[PDB]
Amino acid sequence: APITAYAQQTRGLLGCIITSLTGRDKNQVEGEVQIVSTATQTFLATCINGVCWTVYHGAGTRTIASPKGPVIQMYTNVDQDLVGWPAPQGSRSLTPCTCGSSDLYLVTRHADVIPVRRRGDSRGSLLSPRPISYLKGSSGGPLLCPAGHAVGLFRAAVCTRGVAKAVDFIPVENLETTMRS
Amino acid sequence: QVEGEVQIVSTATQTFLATCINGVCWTVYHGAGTRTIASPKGPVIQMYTNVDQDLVGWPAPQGSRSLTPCTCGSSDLYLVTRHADVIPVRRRGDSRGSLLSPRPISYLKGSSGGPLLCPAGHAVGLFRAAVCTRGVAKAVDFIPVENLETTMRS
Amino acid sequence: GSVVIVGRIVLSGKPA
Amino acid sequence: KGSVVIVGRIVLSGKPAIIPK
Ligand SMILES: [Zn+2]
Ligand SMILES: [Zn+2]
Repeated sequence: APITAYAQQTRGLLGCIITSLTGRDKNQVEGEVQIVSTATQTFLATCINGVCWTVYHGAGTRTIASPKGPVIQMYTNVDQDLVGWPAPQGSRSLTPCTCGSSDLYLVTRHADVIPVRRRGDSRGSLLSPRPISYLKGSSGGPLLCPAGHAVGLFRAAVCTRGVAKAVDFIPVENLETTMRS
Repeated sequence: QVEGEVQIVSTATQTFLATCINGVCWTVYHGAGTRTIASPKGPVIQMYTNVDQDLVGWPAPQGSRSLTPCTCGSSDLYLVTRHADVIPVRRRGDSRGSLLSPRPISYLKGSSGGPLLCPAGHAVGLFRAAVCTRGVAKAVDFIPVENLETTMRS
Repeated sequence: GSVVIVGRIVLSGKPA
Repeated sequence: KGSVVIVGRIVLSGKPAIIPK
């Protein structure tokens, strides 16, 4: 079966700020990818193997709001640009890619999926380039293999005059390495 | 209101599928013929009619959403039927694919006009016809999305 | 006679 | 600093479906 995705908004600007300060979030959680926000920015967090992972450049050192109050990070790695929290109750986890494939599929915050060719263990190129603004807010989102398993997390676009030609990602192996230290 | 990319569609005599791609609602000429499509404001005229490719197009209706065309080059495809079943087919030529796993003919009936999807969920072609051996479909004809793209541009 | 739309399919399975 | 807050979600596990009338 093919990779298809939908986005749902669960919370507006004002509710997000309030929840940010109290750290207490009563909403029901569903899905594999969470749309995530701070005061300055919005990005993605991907659940893999029971852990909810995102980019350090987004979450910094922060807790995540949960039904029990704020939750502290389980993993933190400034160098790989990674953070992880326990996956929220109700989320569903992806599992790492174990096929060896180099045809990847990036899932953006608007729930579009875009083909990428793996070009090395941390880079891939867009088979069909898009303006950088199509990728804004997609940091921490998943790169998928054809069977829908996780190959990596989107980190940054590689672009040229505002057009994304390629993407840097954190390989799923860096996740295991972060978990070990 | 959630939108659909595929519409289930009917005439007096049959029922089949249409698929929205690039703002156009596309289906098979052998089903729609030269007909208009219904709307709350009255019938709407075909934007495109191409008897050779077996292709017709109308402006996309209210309640719909466009599928984006495939641009990876994959030959693992997925056919979506009128019951929302999905059946894997392997691409064999540019108009042709084989089901990984053959099905009775009735399983595919009423699905012409539906999409064939690449692994990314993008449109590779429109299901044209089942390729049948004694009531078992084991292959499919389809209209490659390039034809749709050409028909528009021309 | 026109073609009429009798139903819709959402490829992602997005609920109402 | 404030907590990170879930403001939405993306669901990969849904399959094609007929939209209920
Ligand atoms: Zn894999
Ligand atoms: Zn494709």
